[PDB]
Amino acid sequence: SAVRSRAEAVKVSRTFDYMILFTVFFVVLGGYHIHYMLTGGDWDFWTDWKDRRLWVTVAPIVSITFPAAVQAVLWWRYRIAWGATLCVLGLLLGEWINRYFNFWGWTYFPVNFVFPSNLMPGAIVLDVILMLSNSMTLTAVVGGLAWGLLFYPGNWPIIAPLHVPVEYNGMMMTLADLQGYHYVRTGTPEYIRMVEKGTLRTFGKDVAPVSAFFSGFVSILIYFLWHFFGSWFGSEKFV
Amino acid sequence: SAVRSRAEAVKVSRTFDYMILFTVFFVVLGGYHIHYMLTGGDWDFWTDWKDRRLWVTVAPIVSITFPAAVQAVLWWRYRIAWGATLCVLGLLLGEWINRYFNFWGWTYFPVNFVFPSNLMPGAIVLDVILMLSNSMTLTAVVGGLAWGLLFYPGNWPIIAPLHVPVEYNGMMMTLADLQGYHYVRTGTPEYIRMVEKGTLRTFGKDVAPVSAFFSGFVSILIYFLWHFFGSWFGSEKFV
Amino acid sequence: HGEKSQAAFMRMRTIHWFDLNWSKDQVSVNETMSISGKFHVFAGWPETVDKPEVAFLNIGIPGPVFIRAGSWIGGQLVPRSVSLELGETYEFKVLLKARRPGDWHVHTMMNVQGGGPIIGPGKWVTITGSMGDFKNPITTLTGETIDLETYALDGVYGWHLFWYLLGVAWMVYWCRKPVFIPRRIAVDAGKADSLITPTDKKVGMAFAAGTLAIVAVSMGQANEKYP
Amino acid sequence: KKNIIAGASLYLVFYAWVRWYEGVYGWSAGLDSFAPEFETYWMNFLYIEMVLEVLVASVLWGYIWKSRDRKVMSITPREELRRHFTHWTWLMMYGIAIYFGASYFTEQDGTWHQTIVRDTDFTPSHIIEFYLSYPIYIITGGASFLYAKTRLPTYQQGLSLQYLVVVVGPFMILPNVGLNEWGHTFWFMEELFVAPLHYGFVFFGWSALGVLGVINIELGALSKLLKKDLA
Amino acid sequence: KKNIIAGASLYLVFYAWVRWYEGVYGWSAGLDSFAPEFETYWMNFLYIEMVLEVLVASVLWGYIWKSRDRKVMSITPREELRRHFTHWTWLMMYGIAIYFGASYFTEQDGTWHQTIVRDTDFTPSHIIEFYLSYPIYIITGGASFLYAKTRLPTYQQGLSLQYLVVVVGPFMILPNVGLNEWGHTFWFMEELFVAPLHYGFVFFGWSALGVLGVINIELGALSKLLKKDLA
Amino acid sequence: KKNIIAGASLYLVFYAWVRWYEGVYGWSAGLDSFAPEFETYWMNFLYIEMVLEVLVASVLWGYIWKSRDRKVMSITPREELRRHFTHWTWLMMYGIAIYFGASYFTEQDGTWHQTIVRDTDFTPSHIIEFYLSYPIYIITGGASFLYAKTRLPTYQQGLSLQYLVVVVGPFMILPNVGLNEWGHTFWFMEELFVAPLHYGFVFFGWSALGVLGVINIELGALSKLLKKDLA
Ligand SMILES: CCCCCC(=O)OC[C@@H](COP(=O)([O-])OCC[N+](C)(C)C)OC(=O)CCCCC
Ligand SMILES: CCCCCC(=O)OC[C@@H](COP(=O)([O-])OCC[N+](C)(C)C)OC(=O)CCCCC
Ligand SMILES: CCCCCC(=O)OC[C@H](COP(=O)(O)OCC[N+](C)(C)C)OC(=O)CCCCC
Ligand SMILES: CCCCCC(=O)OC[C@H](COP(=O)(O)OCC[N+](C)(C)C)OC(=O)CCCCC
Ligand SMILES: CCCCCC(=O)OC[C@H](COP(=O)(O)OCC[N+](C)(C)C)OC(=O)CCCCC
Ligand SMILES: CCCCCC(=O)OC[C@H](COP(=O)(O)OCC[N+](C)(C)C)OC(=O)CCCCC
Ligand SMILES: CCCCCC(=O)OC[C@H](COP(=O)(O)OCC[N+](C)(C)C)OC(=O)CCCCC
Ligand SMILES: CCCCCC(=O)OC[C@H](COP(=O)(O)OCC[N+](C)(C)C)OC(=O)CCCCC
Ligand SMILES: CCCCCC(=O)OC[C@H](COP(=O)(O)OCC[N+](C)(C)C)OC(=O)CCCCC
Ligand SMILES: CCCCCC(=O)OC[C@H](COP(=O)(O)OCC[N+](C)(C)C)OC(=O)CCCCC
Ligand SMILES: CCCCCC(=O)OC[C@H](COP(=O)(O)OCC[N+](C)(C)C)OC(=O)CCCCC
Ligand SMILES: CCCCCC(=O)OC[C@H](COP(=O)(O)OCC[N+](C)(C)C)OC(=O)CCCCC
Ligand SMILES: CCCCCC(=O)OC[C@H](COP(=O)(O)OCC[N+](C)(C)C)OC(=O)CCCCC
Ligand SMILES: CCCCCC(=O)OC[C@H](COP(=O)(O)OCC[N+](C)(C)C)OC(=O)CCCCC
Ligand SMILES: CCCCCCCCCC
Ligand SMILES: CCCCCCCCCC
Ligand SMILES: CCCCCCCCCC
Ligand SMILES: CCCCCCCCCC
Ligand SMILES: CCCCCCCCCC
Ligand SMILES: [Cu+2]
Ligand SMILES: [Cu+2]
Ligand SMILES: [Cu+2]
Ligand SMILES: [Cu+2]
Repeated sequence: SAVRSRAEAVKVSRTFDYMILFTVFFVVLGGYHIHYMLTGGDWDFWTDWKDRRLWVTVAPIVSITFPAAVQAVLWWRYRIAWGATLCVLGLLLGEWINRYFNFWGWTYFPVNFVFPSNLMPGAIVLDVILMLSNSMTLTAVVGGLAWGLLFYPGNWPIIAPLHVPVEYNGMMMTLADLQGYHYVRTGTPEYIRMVEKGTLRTFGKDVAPVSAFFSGFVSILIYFLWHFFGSWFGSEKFV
Repeated sequence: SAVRSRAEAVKVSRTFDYMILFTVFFVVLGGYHIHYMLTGGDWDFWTDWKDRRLWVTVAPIVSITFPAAVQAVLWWRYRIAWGATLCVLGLLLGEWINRYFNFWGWTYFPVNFVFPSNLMPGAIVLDVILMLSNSMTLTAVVGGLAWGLLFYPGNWPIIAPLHVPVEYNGMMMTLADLQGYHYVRTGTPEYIRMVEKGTLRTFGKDVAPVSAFFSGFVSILIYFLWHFFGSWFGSEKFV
Repeated sequence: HGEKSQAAFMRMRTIHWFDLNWSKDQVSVNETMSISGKFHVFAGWPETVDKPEVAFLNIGIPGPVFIRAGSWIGGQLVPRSVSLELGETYEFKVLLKARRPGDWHVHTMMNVQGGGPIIGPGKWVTITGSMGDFKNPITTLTGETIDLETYALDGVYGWHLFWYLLGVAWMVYWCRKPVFIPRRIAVDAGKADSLITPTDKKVGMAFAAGTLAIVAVSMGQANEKYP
Repeated sequence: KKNIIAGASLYLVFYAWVRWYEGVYGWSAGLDSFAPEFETYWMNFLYIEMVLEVLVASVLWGYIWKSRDRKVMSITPREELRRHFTHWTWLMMYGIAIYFGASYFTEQDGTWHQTIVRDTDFTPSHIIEFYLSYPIYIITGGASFLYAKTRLPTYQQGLSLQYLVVVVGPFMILPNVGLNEWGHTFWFMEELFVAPLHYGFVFFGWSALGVLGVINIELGALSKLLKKDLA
Repeated sequence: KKNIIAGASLYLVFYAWVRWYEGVYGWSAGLDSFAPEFETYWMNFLYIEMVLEVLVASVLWGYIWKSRDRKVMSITPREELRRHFTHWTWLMMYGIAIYFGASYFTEQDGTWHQTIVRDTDFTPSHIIEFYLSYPIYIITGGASFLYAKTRLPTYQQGLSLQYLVVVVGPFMILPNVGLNEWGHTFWFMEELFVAPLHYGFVFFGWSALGVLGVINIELGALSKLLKKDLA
Repeated sequence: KKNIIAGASLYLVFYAWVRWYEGVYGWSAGLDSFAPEFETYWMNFLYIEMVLEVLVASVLWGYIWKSRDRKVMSITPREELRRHFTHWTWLMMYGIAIYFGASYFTEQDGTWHQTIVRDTDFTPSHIIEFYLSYPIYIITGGASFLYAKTRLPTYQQGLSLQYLVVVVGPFMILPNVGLNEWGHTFWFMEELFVAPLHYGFVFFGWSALGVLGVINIELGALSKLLKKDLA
């Protein structure tokens, strides 16, 4: 009406988009990273914590929170297909910057000891399952199961080389245990390590799959809850 | 309008009633039985678990849930006097079928060892207290106290014969303990038995009555909550 | 039977059963056999298995094909749970009474609270006869010798059948009246008083009074029949 | 407009077949996971039932193909009255299925857990409970829901909320089987009840109270199909 | 109406200064609370930063002095369109600040414990985390909020609720520093995650999702400032 | 329209009688449950008080017999103004009763528990607290509620919700006495406070905040009975 042309509005929209994307990316990055790194991230810090029972159970559960909340308005307000991908990209960028410039660059822990978990697969499948079927409950169920089940398979090719057994001074240890043993963590004694230790009610080899199915089932409810939580965060109410 | 006569509508109503009653009976039976058999039913399985403190405290509390919920629409929509009686009839039928055809017919536990708890008295008194006084809070309070207090008295004539003491190989045991000792439950060690064991703050004989009054008080709140829960289940909202 | 599915290291570093002796491998119904031996608690106990402060000497069988007529640890009857010390050796004995014909794998197990089942070696025992012959006689501190297999059964049946028939009669009182449709229309129109007539409410009192009455008389009669 | 497929409830014969197959081919021939006798009478059972259930669910759920203009509220108490009877036949089938799934075989598995079989790595009792009965009643409930959605006018207004609860609600115990077998492993408790690991699918029986809403709905468009003909 | 103070984000140079000051004056010169070297390079740091932050917050928050008649909704897409660009510049600054405060230095402090420094009575990666970065992003967020309140018409209607959450919400982690250092003392747990003591300011990152509401608002009065000029 | 039964608050003399009877007949004559001296001065007390309270509650609650056409809102500030004064006299009585029941004797029982008497199977201090004071204030609250219900026009519209809370709410501590004596037995904790067993009737003092609603109501129909006569 007083700008210049109708193509000027297209350029004004484009510039606004770049700003809005920047701010959302980084604010959600901050929030997501703090939530993750303070609910399920000790398993994320060290390779010798990436076990078959507690890692596979906790990582996806607490990880699916922000993707679902951000998706509750970046889909029914602007039909935005990404939003879980954006959450995960932010989380991974923050984690990698910290690992490389502080964990390694500051305290000198080797990078092959502190690399982050991989949450890209589940994110893409969740975004797609939502784009198609345009359903929150359908997405809840199916994408939650997928998120829960795609985690360990998505990470195995990365941590497999470190699970080769080794005999060290008479005891048997994996290369990941050997790493945890060599590189001293004065603040992280060995006994706090919450990893699978075997029980009388446990079976010989059934931890990884059972923990991925339990995690998927719980991710169903987590996505359900955080969908509504995010719908609330999208409120425009004034007080 | 296009059926036949006005008496044809009476027959159509009658047939519909028989169908609706069947489906409600069995669906509520399924739900109620699963809820019961997974919150308070180990005490229900074995006679040597029907003690004076935890049985009398847990059975009625968790048992009053479905009766109250079903009553929240089978009273203010159709003035249906039963509904707690129907819940309890379903629960008892399911439990007896299972005990007789699986516990006894399949694994051969004697029936006088695995018979179910009796919840018929409290159900009838609750239904009546609701029919008269047409009040949810009045019924809540009074019927909750009754439900909690009528349980142990309603069951005692059935389990009394099994509380006769016996001296077995030098130790004193009731016939119920002797049953639990003879008929091996490889999956149920003795130490998991959650029964009254006596304490320094316990009095010599005061468990049964105190546990029935505590149970009545808590049944008050349980009925209160599940009245609203059931009112929600009765919703006709569309999404 | 399910020992094959337990962690191999757990099976090797918990309890060791040795000097085992089965008194028979072919029993008839109402006959007894015994299982004796010793077991040694390993001091290098697994971390995830609670130390055996609370343990129960059990028998591994598919339901009560036998009945545990008795069980001793070091000479004392152990119908309750017991306590053990890491690194000790105990002598145990179990006495079984054949109840159901067939061929059963009888294992000696130790349930450890906070731990799980610790299953010893199993043996194939054959029971011959007819289950209809099983007798479980017992004499009480009043004596009064009874048969624990069927004692007090008629009472259970009678009481449960009575209460069930009482509850069925309550529903039947209201089932003859057309339900659902007329009742819906009634309250929808505003005739909430559909079938709650005075006579229908006085039937409720009778049931409620007849119930609260039977409970008290029954408590008294029980206290008088089993002092 | 009934008395046809209502009496054709083959649920009994089929379920009477497994209760027999259970007490005859799983008593001792299924006590040990072992390798031969078990994978012959119990693992093949599992695979066959999973594939058959998936395919039967994909097929039977084709009421969207038979769906069309469902303005039966404009029709008299003849065409729409006849559809409600079919809906309640579907609901009776669903009730039978829910009974057998959530009551009979669930407490049967409870019985089994007590006698011998420690859940460690498996059981043959919940090959029939978790992978046979639950999917069966899930299929029946989905069928009934879809029928109402595609054939009754009062349901053309967007997915009754309570109908979704007496449905997918009871579906959430199937994935709930992940909670147990994980709460039975590293969090175990050798009971049904104090173990909160089971409280997962205790929050499923409640959902089986959505038949308070379907009944309110089906007695609000049907009360207006009987009002005129009172006596 | 931008490309000015947006490129003048000195946050990098300033934060690039502390990451250097950290790795050069706090590695060993700040390992021991001791008395001389520590109170010289780390306690004076703390005091100076606290006073400077308080005064900068009191000063910079004077958009109430520049506030006036803000009926820019009656103006064309020129004056109000120009203000929205300034608001989003403020929001980009807030995003940078939130990143550096809640992500970079928080996980850097996570790195610090795992190495040596037990939190007992202090840490010098704490002057940089709880008393420098959090107040910085708090100041930036308050500035942005006040700007919108005093300069945009759509915000003259009483304190958008979600804007308060992407604001004071993230403020509640600062006082949350009382939970930790008390959950690290008499309730300690030498982790970041299982220790529920940290769940205090886990209930702060969530609040940093109020940028879903500010974005919905800022894309509802702005969608009506671009509708006519579609192509 | 007052200054009559307001000054006739015999609550003091009666309660001044028990505080004397307590310190004279329960100090050592009530230390042991024993059999003679206890069942003479404390068990007979209990029985008498229970029967008297039940009968006094059944009788005093007869404001439904004195109830009639209560359109006093159509009357001037004389008849209805006079009734509000009576209502507030009832409420002052209720306040005195609640003070003596929930504050004086409750903390007196707290004192008693500390000195000697382990709650095991009984105490003589909560013969006066649980079975004398609580029913007394319950009776007073019910009386006041019924009076308002049957005598004031503004209350003829269906059971004010908050009035039910400053009433039966505080009633739910009486049945709450089942929680304690069960949380004191098999779940005991020899305190008042950390023991969650007492949190039962901590969720009763809150309910004693329903006098925020009765006051709002009684200052909304009364504000319209004084508006015209301002100065
Ligand atoms: C859920 C209800 C249900 C019932 C059952 C349960 O819960 O259980 C019992 C108890 C608990 O247990 P434990 O083991 O976990 O703990 C210990 C013991 N005591 C006694 C000490 C506690 O609980 C009960 O009793 C119940 C109650 C409930 C709530 C109120
Ligand atoms: C939050 C989520 C997060 C993760 C982490 C946690 O929580 O942790 C782990 C576990 C627990 O721990 P504690 O130590 O505390 O406890 C003991 C152990 N147990 C195994 C026995 C339990 O948890 C898990 O796992 C998780 C789950 C969650 C809920 C469901
Ligand atoms: C996308 C399907 C890929 C399935 C891969 C797989 O079966 O992995 C099994 C692994 C179990 O590892 P384990 O039992 O030790 O046997 C595999 C041996 N390793 C670990 C050496 C590969 O645990 C999981 O990855 C759970 C994922 C379930 C997805 C349906
Ligand atoms: C713990 C999950 C609670 C989420 C409830 C929610 O979505 O909020 C509904 C309510 C307002 O409900 P209503 O007026 O119906 O407005 C619904 C629209 N939204 C979701 C934007 C508020 O908003 C609030 O007061 C915030 C909830 C507490 C913070 C977690
Ligand atoms: C712990 C989660 C907080 C959830 C906040 C919420 O749902 O409450 C909504 C409440 C609804 O009442 P409100 O709209 O404040 O009252 C009307 C305000 N006026 C009088 C200006 C119309 O407003 C506030 O909470 C105040 C703002 C809190 C900022 C963190
Ligand atoms: C309908 C009232 C019947 C009252 C029966 C009774 O007093 O039973 C007491 C019994 C306590 O048994 P105990 O103290 O051992 O003394 C009775 C002795 N026996 C158990 C052998 C009957 O525990 C209960 O049944 C609690 C029911 C309270 C209802 C108000
Ligand atoms: C944990 C108990 C919560 C019960 C609350 C309830 O009755 O629901 C009210 C609300 C809708 O409130 P409103 O729109 O006022 O409608 C009230 C009528 N009913 C009860 C039929 C929904 O319904 C729901 O969203 C379901 C509640 C969560 C599942 C336990
Ligand atoms: C864990 C308890 C779930 C309680 C469900 C609830 O109260 O949420 C109501 C919500 C209210 O929002 P809704 O009506 O779905 O949104 C409007 C839907 N349309 C766009 C078709 C009008 O609808 C749904 O939850 C979706 C169905 C869930 C099935 C288990
Ligand atoms: C597992 C069998 C349960 C029996 C279900 C039933 O009795 O419903 C009858 C209904 C028939 O209802 P009807 O009114 O004939 O169907 C609507 C009318 N049409 C299909 C012509 C639009 O069947 C179907 O809709 C498809 C059946 C496929 C599985 C056997
Ligand atoms: C959706 C469940 C997938 C079941 C796959 C299957 O047929 O089971 C084979 C395998 C089990 O193989 P394994 O135990 O190594 O050897 C099977 C042979 N027996 C029965 C003798 C143990 O199961 C798993 O992948 C783990 C259990 C499913 C997750 C709850
Ligand atoms: C920490 C620096 C962040 C940069 C903030 C920014 O770029 O916003 C520009 C804005 C200028 O926006 P503008 O539209 O000029 O202000 C509204 C127009 N006035 C002030 C004439 C009413 O600045 C102010 O409002 C005050 C700045 C004080 C700190 C440097
Ligand atoms: C708002 C926090 C106030 C910080 C005051 C300050 O400058 O710290 C000095 C003093 C600490 O003095 P102190 O440890 O006795 O001796 C300081 C000298 N060093 C650094 C060698 C221990 O701190 C306290 O009052 C306690 C910690 C603040 C609450 C979280
Ligand atoms: C425990 C004594 C508390 C004193 C109560 C009080 O002062 O209220 C006065 C009120 C008198 O109020 P008033 O306005 O006279 O009654 C309404 C007018 N009538 C009864 C004629 C319809 O008494 C009653 O209603 C009945 C008293 C019975 C117990 C002593
Ligand atoms: C509503 C409570 C009923 C109190 C009945 C009564 O008068 O107490 C006698 C009896 C207690 O009899 P007992 O302890 O066997 O012997 C009484 C004689 N002394 C006082 C010496 C222990 O109490 C009970 O039934 C149990 C306690 C009530 C439930 C909280
Ligand atoms: C309109 C939907 C109601 C608001 C969402 C509340 C959901 C809370 C329970 C998951
Ligand atoms: C109209 C009543 C409001 C809906 C019921 C909610 C009750 C929840 C707390 C018991
Ligand atoms: C360590 C166990 C923690 C369990 C969390 C709650 C489980 C909920 C089951 C649905
Ligand atoms: C004894 C520790 C109890 C902690 C209560 C819950 C803390 C909440 C943190 C916000
Ligand atoms: C084992 C103790 C569990 C107690 C449950 C909560 C009690 C609530 C009191 C009202
Ligand atoms: Cu075997
Ligand atoms: Cu099972
Ligand atoms: Cu720190
Ligand atoms: Cu006391």
